[PDB]
Amino acid sequence: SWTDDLPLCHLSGVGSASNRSYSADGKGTESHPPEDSWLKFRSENNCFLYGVFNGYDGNRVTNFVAQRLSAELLLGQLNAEHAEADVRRVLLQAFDVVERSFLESIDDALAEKASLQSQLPEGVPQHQLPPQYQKILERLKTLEREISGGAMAVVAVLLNNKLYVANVGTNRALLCKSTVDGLQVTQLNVDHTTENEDELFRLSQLGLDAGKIKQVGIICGQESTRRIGDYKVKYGYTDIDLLSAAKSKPIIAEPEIHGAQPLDGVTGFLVLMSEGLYKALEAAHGPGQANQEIAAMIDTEFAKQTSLDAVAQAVVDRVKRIHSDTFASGGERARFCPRHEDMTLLVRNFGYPLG
Repeated sequence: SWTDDLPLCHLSGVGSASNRSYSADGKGTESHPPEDSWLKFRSENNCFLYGVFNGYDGNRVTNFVAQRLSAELLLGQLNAEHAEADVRRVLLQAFDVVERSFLESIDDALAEKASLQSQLPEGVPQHQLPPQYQKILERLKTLEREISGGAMAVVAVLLNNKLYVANVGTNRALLCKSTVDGLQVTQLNVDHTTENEDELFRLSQLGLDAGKIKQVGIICGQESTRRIGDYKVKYGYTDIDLLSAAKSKPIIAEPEIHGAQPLDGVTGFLVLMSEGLYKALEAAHGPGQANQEIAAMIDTEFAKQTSLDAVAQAVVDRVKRIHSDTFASGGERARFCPRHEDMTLLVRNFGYPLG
């Protein structure tokens, strides 16, 4: 709540939308609690900090990642004067701390879990388990809710018209410069997926069957090879099939910082988006060529709207309608768009004309 006190960024806007599971019934959409989250703060130093997070297994970690990353970057940890390698250190530490402190938070609760499972008979139905054991089972679920969760992240720091982008998964971060030729969409981050050869290298260097991983694509329902939290994959990776034989942690929370961009005399806008957004547009429009469309869509709405929040929200709502139309149209991509995931879109304006 100390984050509430921080001054907010007049030059940034956000648009978001909850997961929807289109019912075949027709005209009906079920939704679980949203797990994405974001972050748009200006410090005293004119050090701007943006972030879009992508939770799963609940939004506990999302909120922790945000609240803590704020404390590790917006209390003077970043200064104007810092050199490029100077800042790239402060980020690496901030993210390290976050991952260390998260796992430390749940240690007490994880130990309690171990104890209460020791009290419970192995390989047994819950409804068939006598009333005696019901109190334990509730507490194990209470605990589970508390410790469970993970989060992909993508964070951008603006410091003296230098843009640094720390990324920990599938969340994307396009820089959109409007040159004379057109709008130059250029993705600053890199998708840490099971198809990133560079990540397949790091996974191979842990003695993993990179071909099998590459084949399946998903790892416990996620395709992200880097995540913050999720004790399941940070601790019990030995119990996962694909990760059975890893020298050290297969899923890691080390950010891939990306070099400074000179935003001196640049006109354009920055796009931090979640996985859910672009993943949904591809699901309806066909693979690849997605970053492009959204960057444009924002470009369109940039003149059509009166606020960056509306500009972002405009676009998210189109992607939603595209996906929904594509389901109800009954076309060839209707099987591709039965549902979608929490969408988030943050837009930092670099002078680009609004309204």
